[PDB]
Amino acid sequence: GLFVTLEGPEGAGKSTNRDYLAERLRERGIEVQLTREPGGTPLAERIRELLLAPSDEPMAADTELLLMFAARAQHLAGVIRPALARGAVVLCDRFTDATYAYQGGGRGLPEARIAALESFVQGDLRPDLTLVFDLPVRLDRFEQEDRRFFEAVRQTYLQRAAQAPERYQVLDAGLPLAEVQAGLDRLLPNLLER
Ligand SMILES: Cn1c(=O)[nH]c2ncc(-c3cccc(C(N)=O)c3)cc21
Repeated sequence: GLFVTLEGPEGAGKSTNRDYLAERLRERGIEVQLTREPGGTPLAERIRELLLAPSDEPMAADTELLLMFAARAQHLAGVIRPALARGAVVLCDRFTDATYAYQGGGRGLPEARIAALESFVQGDLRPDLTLVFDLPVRLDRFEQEDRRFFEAVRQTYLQRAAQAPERYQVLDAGLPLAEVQAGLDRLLPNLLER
C-alpha cells in the first residue's frame, strides 16, 4: 500500500483535493482509504472531540501533544496499518507533520520530545508522500488561534518539507483550484509508480 498524508490549514482546499486524488486512483482500480487525524476510529474521534472543544479550563500544551499521539496510536493500529497491509492507498488528512507544526511550532514544545513520541508510537513507519498545502496566513480550539500561531504552523511545514525533500511535495494552495489539481495530475505518475 502507500501512505499519503495531506497537511495544511483549513480553507486551503485540502478536502476537495483529497477527493480528487482518491477518484484518480480509484478509476485506475487502486483501493483507497480516506481518513483524518486526530480521529479515524470511534475512540480516536472521541479524543478529537476533547482536542477541539473549547473550554473555560485551558489545556496544557503537554496534554494537547499527548492526546494527539494517543489518537495516532489508536488510528495506526485500527486503520492505517490494516489498510496498508491490504495494499490500499491511505489518504490521511493530517499526521505527525501537523504535530511538529501545531504543537512544536505553534505551542513551542521541543522537536526532540515530538521525535521521541513519533518513534515510540510509529516505529519506523513514516508517510511515503506528504502533500503540503501552502497558503499565506462556534470556533474550535485551533480556529481560535491567532495569526502568529498560524504563521508558525505554516513555516514549520515548509521547514520540514525542505529537510526531507524526497518525501514531500509543496503545493501553492493560494492558486486557483484547477491549478492545484493540475499539480496533483502531474504528481500522479510517480505515485502510481511508488
Ligand atoms: C493531527 N494533528 C496533530 O498531530 N496535531 C494537530 N494539531 C491540530 C490539528 C487540527 C485539527 C483540526 C483543525 C485544525 C485547524 N483548524 O487548524 C487543526 C491536527 C493535528
